[PDB]
Amino acid sequence: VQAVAVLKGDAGVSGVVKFEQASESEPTTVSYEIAGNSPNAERGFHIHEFGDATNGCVSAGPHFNPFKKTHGAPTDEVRHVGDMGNVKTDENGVAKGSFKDSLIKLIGPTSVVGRSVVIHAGQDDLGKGDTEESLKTGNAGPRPACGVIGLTN
Amino acid sequence: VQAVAVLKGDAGVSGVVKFEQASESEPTTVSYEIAGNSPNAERGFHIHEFGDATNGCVSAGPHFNPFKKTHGAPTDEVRHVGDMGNVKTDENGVAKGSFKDSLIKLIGPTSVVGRSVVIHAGQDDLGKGDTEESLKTGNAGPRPACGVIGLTN
Ligand SMILES: [Cu+]
Ligand SMILES: [Cu+]
Ligand SMILES: [Zn+2]
Ligand SMILES: [Zn+2]
Repeated sequence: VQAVAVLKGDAGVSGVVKFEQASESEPTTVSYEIAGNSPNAERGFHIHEFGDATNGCVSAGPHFNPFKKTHGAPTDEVRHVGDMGNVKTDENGVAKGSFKDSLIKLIGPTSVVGRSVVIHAGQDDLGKGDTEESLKTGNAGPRPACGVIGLTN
Repeated sequence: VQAVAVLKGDAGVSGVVKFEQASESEPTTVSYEIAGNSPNAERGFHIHEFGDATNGCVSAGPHFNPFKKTHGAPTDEVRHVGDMGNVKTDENGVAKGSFKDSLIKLIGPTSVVGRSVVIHAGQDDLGKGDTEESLKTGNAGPRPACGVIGLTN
């Protein structure tokens, strides 16, 4: 199965995020290319609950968290399913890369198809900040761009 | 279950299409409000296969047709699952309305979540034109606006 989200906004940030998962048990490969970010920075990157774009990136809702855990890093045992950590931007403000994740799925009851990908204007503290907020959003800040995850071939 | 698609394009057409289905067996209620169309006209309205917006509305692909039937009207027994017929625009070029459909579903193997809604620049001939094209696209023409169907609450 393949899916794709086109990130759009009014802040100069835009990009494309691709997802690929063969079977439900296999890890999903996430590949992204995002431009217009601050250069040489780390930016919060997550899958939010709703694929609702009626109110910009606001209507995307909170981080996808069907298991009701706290916010963490992708490598943490305790994390939201949608937690993809920070992407690093280069000297030209481009974030490009890929990774495999075992919690994010395109198949099954926790499928992210129809939900949203959100790139933030700030750095995700990975739930390590000493604030209640750190455990909810990672203090990643505003949402300059987002897109609904759709099916593709 | 509720889903929504925000129709965007570069042609001045934009809108919102909402979907609601309680259980898989129940009809899905489709409500729409689309502006910027030609006034007092009929415009093709369908669910296309892919929720891929990487190449405008082009990457949405063909009409969603898992059962491999020919193009028809929503009331035809032989139609594509994604065939929603024509929407009528008023004197101000606004198409607003709602209907219930039993082939379009948000639940199950034929779910349209993650696919696209496309509003056309032309009238759908409902598969009644005497052309091979009539049986594939209804000769509805260009795709001024489209959106990926995402989950909402
Ligand atoms: Cu986020
Ligand atoms: Cu169409
Ligand atoms: Zn989180
Ligand atoms: Zn059709």
